[PDB]
This record gives sequence, structure tokens and C-alpha cells, in this order.
Amino acid sequence: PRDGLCYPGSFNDYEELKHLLSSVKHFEKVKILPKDRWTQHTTTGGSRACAVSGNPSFFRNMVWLTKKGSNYPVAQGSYNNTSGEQMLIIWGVHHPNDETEQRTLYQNVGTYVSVGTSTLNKRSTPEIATRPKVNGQGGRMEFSWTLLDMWDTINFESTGNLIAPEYGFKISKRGSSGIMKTEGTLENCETKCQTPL
Amino acid sequence: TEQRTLYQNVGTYVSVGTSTLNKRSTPEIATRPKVNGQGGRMEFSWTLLDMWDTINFESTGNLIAPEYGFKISKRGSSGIMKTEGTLENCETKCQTPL
Ligand SMILES: *[C@@H]1O[C@H](CO)[C@@H](O)[C@H](O)[C@H]1NC(C)=O
Ligand SMILES: *[C@@H]1O[C@H](CO)[C@@H](O)[C@H](O)[C@H]1NC(C)=O
Repeated sequence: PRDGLCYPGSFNDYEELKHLLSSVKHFEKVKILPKDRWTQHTTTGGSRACAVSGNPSFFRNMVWLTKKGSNYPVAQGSYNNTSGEQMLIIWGVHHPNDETEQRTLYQNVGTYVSVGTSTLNKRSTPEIATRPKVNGQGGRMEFSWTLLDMWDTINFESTGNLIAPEYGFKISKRGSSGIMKTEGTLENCETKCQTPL
Repeated sequence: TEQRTLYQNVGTYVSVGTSTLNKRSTPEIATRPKVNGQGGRMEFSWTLLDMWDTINFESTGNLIAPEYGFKISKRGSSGIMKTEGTLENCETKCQTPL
């Protein structure tokens, strides 16, 4: 696929996530952390790697937290799963190219991005290093995911380099499915057995 | 104490980055049983560098930097034989450990 991660980076347990979708037939997006509540931080941050119409932009479902008025207070974020079914949540960590980028974007060094649920406990820290430029950007964005169970709570805590999510992907329909690796296009037709050919 | 006399810096890092790889590592100072008379350890990592790609090594200490890269030239069917024998003058088309 040509359109993957517009901002260079990786996706932890990406192959496992594609295996989960093989038994999921429908997602009902739920706004778990609206962009408006981040009133103590700047949420308009964008990159040329995500440019649309010649202007910097960013992923639609993710929020790039940034310093507001030369201040970066601790990012508090929580959501209690009340959607009635298991919900998939994706967050990310930003790795600046150099320590100067760290200062001009978050102003705090040695920041942490921690995510905790009733069954998950993770703390991540940015890795500042010199890397070859991909899509013109020297930084990287590492994205991680988890499944939030019934009536469970997920807490987001970070002093910097947190790409907080805005929407959760609630599973609604489950059943037999799969992924076709094909370059064809959908056509008006009906069948009971589909092959890539 | 070994940190001072060998690198003089504390909290050093060893970072390696390519177009598809991003790794930062730090030394782990601890007391371990002496193997080969040495209490220290060296952890060795590897990667495959693609066509026309760049790899950057940066470290403030504890880096065992390489001198040679192992370019792949010929590819094909091969294998690793687990045997105690020795090569001898002979020709064959099918080889078994026995
Ligand atoms: C989350 O919501 C459920 C149902 O409303 C409730 O039982 C549970 O106590 C809530 N979690 C917390 C941490 O309050
Ligand atoms: C590496 O070399 C190739 C071919 O010489 C070149 O196209 C590429 O730009 C070089 N990489 C960098 C980072 O300059």
C-alpha cells in the first residue's frame, strides 16, 4: 500500500492487529477523548509529512500534544469503557530527531508516556537519535494499541511526546472474515465464495 | 568503578538508526559470575541494511563499533549441518549428516 504511515515510524504488534481484524466485521467509532478537553496544551500541531492542500496537517484520529505558552503540564487522560463491547485504543510516542527538537516542541527532557489499564502497564520514553530522513522527517512515531475490556478504565499519563487518541474503535459485529491481498477493484457482482483471482 | 576507568561517563547510551530501524540501548551495570574470568558482558545486535540506505551510529560510551560489513553476494538454497565430521575429498549430489 502506498498510503501507510505518512509520518515515519513503526506500529508495535502490527501483525497481531491485522489478525484481530480477520474476525471483526464492523467498527463503531466512539469519541473517547475529545480534542477540546486538552485546554492546557496546543493541539494544532502538524507536519509536512502529513500535508494536505499544501499545508501541514496530522492524523485525523490522533492528537499531537504540544506546549502551550512555553508550558507543558502533565497530560491527564482517562476513559471508562461504557460502550457495551470491547474497544480498541491506539496511542503513540514521538521520537525527536535531536535534543533541540525536544526543547522547541515540548520543553521537557526525559519525558515519559505511560498507559495503564486493569491488565496493561506500560511506560515509554522518547529515543532521540540521528536517523535518515523519511518523507523529509528525521523523527519517528511509534504507535501502540490495546483492547479495553468490559467496564474497564484506561489512564493516559505523559509529560511529553504523547500522541493521544481522539476516537476509540468499538467492535460491534464479529464473525468469519479475512484480508485479500489483491490489486483489483470491487465490481457489481454477487458470490458465495471469493478468491484473490 | 569499571565505568570510570573505561569510559569516564555515566548513563551512556548506544543508539543505532536506519530508515526502518530505531534502537537506543544503555549499559546495565551489575554483579555477575565470572565467565572466562570476566564479570562484564557484551550484548551484540545486528540488522540488514537495504539498498542505498544509511545507518548512523551514535554513542557516549559502551559501543563496540564494527569495522566490516558482510555484504551478501550469492543467494540460493543452502543449510547448516550439525555434524562432528571433517570435509574430505569427495563429490556428491545429496548430503546427510551421516
Ligand atoms: C466504570 O463504569 C462502570 C459502569 O458504569 C462502573 O461499574 C465502574 O466502577 C466504573 N469504573 C470506575 C473506575 O469508576
Ligand atoms: C546514499 O547514496 C545514494 C546513491 O549514491 C544516494 O542516492 C543517497 O542520497 C545517499 N544517502 C544520503 C543520506 O545522502
